[PDB]
Amino acid sequence: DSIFVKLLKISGIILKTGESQNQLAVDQIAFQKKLFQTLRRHPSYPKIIEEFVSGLESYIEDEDSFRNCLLSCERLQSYSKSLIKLLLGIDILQPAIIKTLFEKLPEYFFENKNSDEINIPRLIVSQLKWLDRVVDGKDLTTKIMQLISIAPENLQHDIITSLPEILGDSQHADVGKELSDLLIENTSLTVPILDVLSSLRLDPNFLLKVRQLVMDKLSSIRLEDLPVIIKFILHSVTAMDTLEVISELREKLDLQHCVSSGQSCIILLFDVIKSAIRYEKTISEAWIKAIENTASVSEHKVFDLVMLFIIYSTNTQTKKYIDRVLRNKIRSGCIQEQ
Amino acid sequence: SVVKSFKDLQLLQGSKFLQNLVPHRSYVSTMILEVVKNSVHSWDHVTQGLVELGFILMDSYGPKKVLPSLSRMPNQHACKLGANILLETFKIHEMIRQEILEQVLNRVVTRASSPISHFLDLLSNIVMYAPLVLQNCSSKVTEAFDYLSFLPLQTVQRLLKAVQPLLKVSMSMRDCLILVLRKAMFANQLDARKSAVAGFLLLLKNFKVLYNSVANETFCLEIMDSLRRCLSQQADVRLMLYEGFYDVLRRNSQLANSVMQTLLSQLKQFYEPEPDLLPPLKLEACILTQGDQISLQEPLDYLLCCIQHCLAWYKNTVIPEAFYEDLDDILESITNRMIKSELEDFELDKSADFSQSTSIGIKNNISAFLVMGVCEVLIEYNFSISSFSKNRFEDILSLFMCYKKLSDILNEKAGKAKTKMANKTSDSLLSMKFVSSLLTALFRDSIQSHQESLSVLRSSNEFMRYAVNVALQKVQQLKETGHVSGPDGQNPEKIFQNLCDLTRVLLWRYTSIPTSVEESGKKEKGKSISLLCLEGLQKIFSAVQQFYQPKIQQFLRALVSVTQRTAFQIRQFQRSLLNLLSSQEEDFNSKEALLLVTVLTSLSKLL
Repeated sequence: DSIFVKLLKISGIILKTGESQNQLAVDQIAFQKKLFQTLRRHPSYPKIIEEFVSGLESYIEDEDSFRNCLLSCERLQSYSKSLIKLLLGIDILQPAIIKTLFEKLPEYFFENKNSDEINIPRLIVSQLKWLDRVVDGKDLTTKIMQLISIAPENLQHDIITSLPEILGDSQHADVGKELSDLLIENTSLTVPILDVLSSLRLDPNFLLKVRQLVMDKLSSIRLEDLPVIIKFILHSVTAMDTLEVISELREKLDLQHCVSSGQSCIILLFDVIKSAIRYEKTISEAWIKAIENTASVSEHKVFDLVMLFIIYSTNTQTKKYIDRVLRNKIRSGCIQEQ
Repeated sequence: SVVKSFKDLQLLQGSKFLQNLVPHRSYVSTMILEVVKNSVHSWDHVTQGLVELGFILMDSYGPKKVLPSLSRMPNQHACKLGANILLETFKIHEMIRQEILEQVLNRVVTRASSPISHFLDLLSNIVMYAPLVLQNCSSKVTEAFDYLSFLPLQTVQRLLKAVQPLLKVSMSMRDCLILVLRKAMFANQLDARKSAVAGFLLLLKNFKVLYNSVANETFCLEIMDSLRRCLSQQADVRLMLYEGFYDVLRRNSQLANSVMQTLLSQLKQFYEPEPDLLPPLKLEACILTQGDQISLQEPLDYLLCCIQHCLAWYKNTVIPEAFYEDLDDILESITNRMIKSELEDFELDKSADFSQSTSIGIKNNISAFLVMGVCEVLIEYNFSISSFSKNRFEDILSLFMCYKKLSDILNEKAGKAKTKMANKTSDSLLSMKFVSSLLTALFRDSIQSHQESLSVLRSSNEFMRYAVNVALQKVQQLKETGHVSGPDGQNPEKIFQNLCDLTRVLLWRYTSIPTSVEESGKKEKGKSISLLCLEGLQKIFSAVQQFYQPKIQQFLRALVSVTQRTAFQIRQFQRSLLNLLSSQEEDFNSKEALLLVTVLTSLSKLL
């Protein structure tokens, strides 16, 4: 009886009551153009949109109805998209459905895997990925920033990495700024933010600043995220900066704050560093230079010797060179038996 | 000790005089491969030096000369002993797996400038043998997925092909490659996006499943949406997508509409859907210029080719709904108007001389190649439509006459400069399947329902010589690289069947109709059809010895041991040479004789 269900029925989608998927009578483009010309030529042009979305929100109050609207439709006539993505394909509907998608998203913060083990808010943000047309880029950005601020930790971990799918190729600067400003506060979310910052289109001197910023706070990271961050740092070296970053890393990595609780994480970390030096030869040389040039500091750590034996056992050019260096550390009293 | 042995063995096999005298000695090759059998029990001391010998033989004797007998064949034979050592050592010694398979990878990833085919072969062999015994050494693979962005593309495709058998069985390794490809989808380098596209096409191409079986379908749809967005990037990524979409269809039928609309919408940016508008493709949008740097985007030719292949497959397979008829009538409108276009709709030959000095000549040259590709695709379409209608063959002739006018244009303009550009000898957009069928229908076919209609094609000699030229181009592509350019141009079995079919047809035209029927013109005596058929025969016989060595029985059976079949074929060829000789011709085409002794030199290695 609502305008929404009537227009969808004459458009050619059978609305299921909410267990199995919604059926399709026509094709996707046919339905989209059908509803477009239907809403175009219909009288009362600037109010049928608000009536449509009011009927929509009143319909998707129910969990099953909304869950089926989010899930992909069924071809009766061989398998296509969801009603929400098809509806967001139409530019004149887009921002209203965006708004009523984000207004009801704080309803599903604490809702997690009730019946079908389908986590809802990831299904909500699924329908914004790879949009053909974006109207309101700034508004969409500010809305996801409000959500990414206010969200639970798991939800903001999820949506933050699905950012590059969502945004076009314009509005990346302020997004980078807000995410880095989130990074200085929250250290639990270091791993996906860095993941993303290379996966946007940022200026390189923003990335180097965030890299310096995370190496500054490298001690304040939980143990599980540590090999991932070191993986990021080592994967993001050039030929020119390598020694400064490696030497910061040599001076800042301790193994007296993380020591089946700590041993597994250290195993993983050494696996990362082994696999870095194996697949990239300049990190070995960089790292012998970072220990050999430490002459004054008779604060040599454990990390210096375990690194010397790993670069010995792997790439086997270094052997004469680590014999020489390690001789010159024992005469000098710098490395000792304890 | 291993390179010397193979020198010695080549001397004996090349000469009977030494075979009579020397009684058959065991060679170092067989001894090493005996050592490896013996080593299973307890000899672990010995096995860590077999691996080092393996990789010394492969690292030292592997190719470089492609990036002679003595520099090649006792180095080719050492490098394949190396790989045999490491594969046999890898099968039975369960502890030098994560040291061979991390040392093969560390050579594949990191060198990438020097040729590393030999390691990819070994890595394919290692996987193919038992990916069941590589789920105990898997993390060494998924650490090389993180280096995948920075590799050249051919290495990525080869290395992704080679691990396919690991991707069949392991779902963790598939879901570890997806995260890397998705992350490199957006990365700022160019080659990372190509490697993502490649990986995504190969995951769509080889797999259905990537837990409810709705999310697999929506995931395929989302991948296809990311690739649909990649369609608006640069030219090469578009071209990769257009080649890939056919193989994506032919495996996963369910993605039919998601592909075809993806092309049709992409066609409609460059198509004008009104009759009596004479350039029926918008060629301006296909070239972009930003301050005198001038480059291509959207090759229309490959797009239409992908459309026509997918559409033909849609007709022949899917129907035995009211969408494909639209694209049919679009293509028919393009043919109908491309016929009654002439040369000033694309401003060709009169106003611009396609000069490689200015931006405008660049634009016009790209335009000309695009129109040439379109005409070739529409030749293949118009052939494919009907059971040999006269009117459609007149349209084929008219399209070919347009293409041939453009070719003689481009040849005269490559006559002022040189033919240094390999862009007209750049591939034809005819499938090899189609050229086989076309030459079978041109020469051999004598069914009266087709004769009246084919007689307009046969009467065009330039068409038939173009057709055999195209078959020669496909065999030269098979020789130079491993495989050919078009559809089904990467499955060796399809190239084998089409090689057999070309052999049959060209033999029938060589032997049945002689050479001394030349009533055309004296420029065609080094370009005659019975000569080009023999040239194609020479290339086929070379290529089938090289690449299809294990099939020469079932190559010849399509034309009792191999000796009798080869003897009968030699009887044909040597009879040909005999009547060529005793004719006592003073002009004496020595080219045909050279090719005849070349094919006989090729054949006599099978007796």
